Amino acid sequence: SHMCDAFVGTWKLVSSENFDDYMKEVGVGFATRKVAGMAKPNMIISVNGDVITIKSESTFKNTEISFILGQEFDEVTADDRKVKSTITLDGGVLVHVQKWDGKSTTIKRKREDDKLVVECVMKGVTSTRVYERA
Ligand SMILES: Cc1ccc(Cc2cc(O)[nH]n2)cc1Oc1ccccc1
Repeated sequence: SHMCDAFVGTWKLVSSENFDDYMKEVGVGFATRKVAGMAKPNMIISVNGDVITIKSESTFKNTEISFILGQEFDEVTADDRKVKSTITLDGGVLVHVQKWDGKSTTIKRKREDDKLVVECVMKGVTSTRVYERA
């Protein structure tokens, strides 16, 4: 057993709050906000050795990142930002920082009861997205 066992699996979005406002704060344009905000992604998390993979599959976009904790990587986000990302585990929470154009946003993933809760923060704006096992 290891670091991220409780995250591994296939998860489906069941609720979202304030995501349009988060996307506005990030700089996502109108059309992308509308289509992205409609999506009901599945999130697939797996681990092989030290490499964690997070896939997001939806009608909007299919994305995949693979990474080692603490080791920076280049990421093209679903809204087409080219960012430098670093993901760490802090007290059982996966903390994903993205940097681009002198800006920064943090995405936290945590297990709470049977859910996987995703908190996205840009400056003062937070969005909460709740996923359940598929
Ligand atoms: C533009 C954008 C910003 C932030 C995140 C962070 C996040 C939220 C979540 O539920 N998983 N990851 C995702 C994203 O794009 C997508 C939106 C919907 C479906 C697929 C991709």
